[PDB]
Amino acid sequence: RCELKLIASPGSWRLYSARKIDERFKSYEQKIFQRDRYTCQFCGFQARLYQDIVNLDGDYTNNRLSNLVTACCFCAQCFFVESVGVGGYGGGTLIYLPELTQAELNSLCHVLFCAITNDTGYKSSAQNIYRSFKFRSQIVEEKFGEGTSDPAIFGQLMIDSGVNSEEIREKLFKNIRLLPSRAKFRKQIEKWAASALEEIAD
Amino acid sequence: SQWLSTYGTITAERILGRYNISLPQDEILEAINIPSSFYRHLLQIPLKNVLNGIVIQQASDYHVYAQKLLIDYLLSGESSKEPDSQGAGTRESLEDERQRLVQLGDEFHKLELEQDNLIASSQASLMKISIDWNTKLETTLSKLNSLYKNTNSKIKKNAIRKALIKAFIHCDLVKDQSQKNKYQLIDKLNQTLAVSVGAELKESILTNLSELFQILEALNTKLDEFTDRTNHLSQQAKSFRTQFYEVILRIIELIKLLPEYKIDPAQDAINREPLYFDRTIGE
Amino acid sequence: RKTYDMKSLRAQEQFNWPAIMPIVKEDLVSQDVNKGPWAMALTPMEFARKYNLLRKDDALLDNPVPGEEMTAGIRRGDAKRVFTMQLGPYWDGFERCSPQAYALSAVFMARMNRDRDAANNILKVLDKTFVDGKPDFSVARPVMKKYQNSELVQEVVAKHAYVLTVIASLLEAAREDGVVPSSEFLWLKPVDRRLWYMLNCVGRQTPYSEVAGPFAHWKAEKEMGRRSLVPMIDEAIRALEIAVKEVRLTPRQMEELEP
Amino acid sequence: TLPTRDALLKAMQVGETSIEAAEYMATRFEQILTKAKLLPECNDMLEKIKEYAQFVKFKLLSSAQVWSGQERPTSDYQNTQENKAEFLASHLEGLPSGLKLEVAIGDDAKILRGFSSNGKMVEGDQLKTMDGLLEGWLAKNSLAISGGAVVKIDNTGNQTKVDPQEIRQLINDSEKGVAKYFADKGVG
Amino acid sequence: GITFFGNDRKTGEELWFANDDMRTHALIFGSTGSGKTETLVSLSYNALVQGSGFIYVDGKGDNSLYAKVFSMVRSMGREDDLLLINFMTGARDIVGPQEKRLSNTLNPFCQGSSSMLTQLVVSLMMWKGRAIAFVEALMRLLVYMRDEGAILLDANTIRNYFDLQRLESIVIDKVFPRDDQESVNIETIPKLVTDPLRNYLNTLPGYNKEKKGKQVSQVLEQHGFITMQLVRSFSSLADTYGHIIRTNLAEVDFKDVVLNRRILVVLLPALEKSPDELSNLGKIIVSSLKAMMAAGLGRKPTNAPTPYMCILDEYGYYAVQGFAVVPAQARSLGFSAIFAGQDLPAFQKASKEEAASIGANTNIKICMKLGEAHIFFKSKIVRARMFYANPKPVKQLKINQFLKVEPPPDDYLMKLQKQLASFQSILESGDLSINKAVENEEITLISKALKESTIVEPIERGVAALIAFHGQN
Ligand SMILES: [Zn+2]
Repeated sequence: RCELKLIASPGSWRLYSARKIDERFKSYEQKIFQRDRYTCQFCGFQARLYQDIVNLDGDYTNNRLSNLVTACCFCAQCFFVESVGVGGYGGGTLIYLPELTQAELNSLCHVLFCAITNDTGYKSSAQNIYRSFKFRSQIVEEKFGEGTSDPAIFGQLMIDSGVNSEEIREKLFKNIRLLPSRAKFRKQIEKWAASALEEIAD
Repeated sequence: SQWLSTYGTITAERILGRYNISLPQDEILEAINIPSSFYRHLLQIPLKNVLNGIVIQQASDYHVYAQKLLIDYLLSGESSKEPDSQGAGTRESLEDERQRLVQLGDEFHKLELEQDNLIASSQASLMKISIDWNTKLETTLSKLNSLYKNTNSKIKKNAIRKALIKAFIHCDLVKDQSQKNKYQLIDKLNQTLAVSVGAELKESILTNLSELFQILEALNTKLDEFTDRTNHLSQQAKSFRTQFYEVILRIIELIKLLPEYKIDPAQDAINREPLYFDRTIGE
Repeated sequence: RKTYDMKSLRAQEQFNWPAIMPIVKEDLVSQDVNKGPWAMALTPMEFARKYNLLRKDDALLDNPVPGEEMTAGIRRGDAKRVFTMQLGPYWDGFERCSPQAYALSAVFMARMNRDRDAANNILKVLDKTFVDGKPDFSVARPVMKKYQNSELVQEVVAKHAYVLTVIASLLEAAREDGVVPSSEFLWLKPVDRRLWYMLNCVGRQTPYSEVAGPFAHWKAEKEMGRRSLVPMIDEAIRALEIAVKEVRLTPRQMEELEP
Repeated sequence: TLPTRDALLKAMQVGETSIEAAEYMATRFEQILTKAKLLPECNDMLEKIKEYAQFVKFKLLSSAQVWSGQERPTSDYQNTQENKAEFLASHLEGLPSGLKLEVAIGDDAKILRGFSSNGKMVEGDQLKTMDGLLEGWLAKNSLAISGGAVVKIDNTGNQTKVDPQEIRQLINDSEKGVAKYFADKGVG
Repeated sequence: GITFFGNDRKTGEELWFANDDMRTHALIFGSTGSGKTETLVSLSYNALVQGSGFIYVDGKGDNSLYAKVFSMVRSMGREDDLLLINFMTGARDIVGPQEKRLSNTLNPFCQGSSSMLTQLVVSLMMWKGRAIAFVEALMRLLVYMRDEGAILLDANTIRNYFDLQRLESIVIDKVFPRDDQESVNIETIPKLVTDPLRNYLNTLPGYNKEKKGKQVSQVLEQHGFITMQLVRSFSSLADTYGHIIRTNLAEVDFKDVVLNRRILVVLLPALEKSPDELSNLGKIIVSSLKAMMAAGLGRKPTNAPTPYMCILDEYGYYAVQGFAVVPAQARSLGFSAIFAGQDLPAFQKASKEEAASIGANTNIKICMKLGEAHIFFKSKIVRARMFYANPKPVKQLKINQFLKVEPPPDDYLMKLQKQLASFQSILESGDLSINKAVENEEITLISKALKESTIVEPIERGVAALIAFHGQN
């Protein structure tokens, strides 16, 4: 149930996706979900569709049954900030907010998608909050320059500029949280919702 | 162990919140899931509303994009094309479409207002149903006790309340209602508790479970309407997602063929952001 | 002296020109393209079908050229994954590379510093060991250790990122000292594939489609003038869209693919 | 090129349904005025369609906690006037003139509003009691309707808590009194 | 020796050849019923068996040759070393998509080294002088403009500027129009490029300084008589073949096709039928394969050990000024050529003052008199059957398609090298973490809830925050 660290690692995606099409990262993929009840161990999400397993140790070769964990669709891309918003689905916008641990931002951003998609009355409020998460992004654009708000880019400027240390990486990602954007997670936040309201209301 | 998706549990709980009936603490895992429930039926009218709550949202994204394509057009290059040119070559075929997008605007908008009445009209009743259940549950609560405190067989109070709730969650009496089905319930309330006989007491309770069964029934007949209105209000709504997808498609090629105007990839790539959903989400 | 034929010539003069040893003992003609080791490249069609990239493009989401119908459209999300995967492993040290990519690193290195007869004897024996059993690339150490730090190579090699791009961009220079025709890598075709098409593309300005990841990168960082450990294949995707809106699709196979 | 009045009214009418489209047209015309000329005359055209965008958002949304079980009053005079009350008494009003109210009853100074605080449903309650008392002095005269509408067109007095910047206060009072008794300050 | 031709017909001892002679070109004479096409193929084996890409150009109108060669290459494994551009296919029958790919794309005008003047003037073939003067100045105007403008050279964008007013609008209005809705400016460009054309119209018999409606009739008499051979030359090339030359990244560009020993079989329609435009299609080759060898070749490359024999089947019909001599630069390429022709009396008859140039530059001369031929050597004459390579035909003949990749756009790298600079300066100074405090009224009110609430499970905790915040406002 570890915490999230926005690891801008250069060549983890190549391996991480590479496994995703094989069966060894799939035969396990069923074994690990059952043990973890499709629950997202980082942020608490619990749903059947679009959940994939991340490695804790920072390496994606050693897939034993203990290092692997299951994490939702917002945390998984949070582990590869060097490219997100380019690799098919997934999206985000770096923002500057220290008041919430990155987990308390993924989980709180689900509840703001299940009260904007399947409006139960709080849709007026949820957009008002969400208005004030995206808006913070203009500060992480003021310090680091224009056009490098989006994590797809701000990830690019790191390993292209050659930083690896657990220190100079940490002090640089301090007080930066990856806000998952609604408008690019639309093929999902409706697929989860509409699949939810069809099991219950038959 | 048959859990519930956390997009569901947020929505399935929060609806019950509006009804102020949070009698279950942990049975919410097993109640609003079991098919022959009762909180499921109290739930199945506002849930489907929410399901039309997204389709009339997907369509009203095309409609929002459709007005933009024209608003760009109508602000810039409308009159600079003389009559009798290539300018009017398809422009008239556009000033048709403005008319079609201005009626689908004020007909679709009549759909939102019927929705907002349907939810209002529905919830306004189902709330009047649940609370009147709570009160009438309270009276049986005490009264069923006085019929059970008299028992030589010593049973508690909160034990029996947890006993009854499981009789509505292990069998249904909302739709398949009869005079024998109550006995399966009555023999299900007895068996959840340890033991009872009460042969006259099987009669002596039937008079008391009445106010539940009555107030239960006004869920079927008020589920008689609302489902009949909801399929309409969804069939109508699914349509409006199609015939906006046409007006938004016809325009993108009709306006494409002007000689001296175009839609730049700058505003389009940002207007076309909320148009990446799926269409086939209602049936 | 006696009359000759197509076959007996292939045997009589495969000594003096050893870059054709790895074929003289075969008869490829009866074998089939697209199957086996000696198999032609993939056209972009027969490719996007092999890796299941296709999708029938719905209007308003990807505006088609009006004159086009009965064609396809390719999924970016799985295309960019399949191209990235084609970039080679990272480059950490010449002593840490595939045991063949270590014997074509060497050949260019001998050639950059003009010391040609060093390079030539690498390739001349390197086939004779392959045509007979299993080839040994440990006949090319004493060149590899000698020039591993000549001034040119370090200039070429500290500049790039992945081990395909370097092995390619090395050739870009080692050919400037004459000719290094890609016909001297025919031991390369079976024992490796993704390489034999990276080498065989450099010098062109259009790659195959087996290797478009590396070739889109190799141009990207020959443009910036900077290594870039990320992938930069945002262009080899765009090339595939252009070379898939080119094959007209028959309606029967039009409807098998799904959006 | 500055679009001509007819093109512009057509652009309005294609955007009279949804809040997003009307606001987008407002932004667009602001944008291509300031990029271009941005004359004071252009500044006034901009003010007009800014009013437009406000009024669309102003007459298309009183959810009124519809899920909570209430209903959207469907006579679109009241829907608009309640969103009036909400917006003005919400984010444009604080102490315009503290506690002044003289809304007479036909040349009689007795039935006058108590000049309460302008809080949400607070000044609304004060105006409801004052309108009830005004009805006691003279009840709702049957003038006409428009959907559900009742009028005292040339009613007694208009201004209650007034000042140069008291647009918020005066409009809020008009809304909370015209929920039932409207002097027909209704246009389009 | 290295290269096998054949066995003496009399005695039975084979005649090879060596690199030093074979680098000097060869020249074959024989009728069409003599079997000369197999000899262009059999002697292309002799140069494939050692890693060397022959170029084969046929204007005999043969369609059943590329079946021979692709059954010859495939036998030497280097089936990836083959490009095929086919001109005997349809005329403007290719638009948009295609049922099956038909031919590779050739475009010698994209990568520009300003040697195309050397080829455009020779693809051409005072009047002749004013012709060279006009074109040369546009190329600098265009090859320059290609280095930065969104202009892809081809047989069209040059063909589009052979008119005068769009040329003139470059001159007097000093603005750059193209075949799109666009506005391009030549004011900032150095005057080393605009000047030659500016002074060209001035050397025409007439000019009206203000407007063009008058001066065209002052010049359209001489404009036509000087641009005529080229705009007719460009006319055929850009519309009869739109699936060859309308590309951007040529699969076949001749600097590669020699410098790497790749193969390129090209077939031309026919040359005893309307050579007016089919002797112009086999000259866009020998133009490029000459003007990209003399002057466009990008500290001392060694002599090659493989002759790269380009075989040309009817050099009677196409020809550019003096091809048989090859300059002192490209001697490294180990180059040669095998010119071919139907008949020596026709070989002179084909064009003016050319068969001597080939007759003076080839140490080898071959007659294929109807024993397939004899060889006309300087010392002794030898009669001998030539080689006979009989490739078994192939079941399926695939011409291997490519892609069109690009170096990424400069609207994006100049930004990338721009942010990396600013992000590089930050990361060194050491004051890299964000520090400034900003306060929202909603981040505070959504954190104040998440910190007061006590329910552990993160999601359930979240929705309770949203409940309390909403009820707050
Ligand atoms: Zn998660």
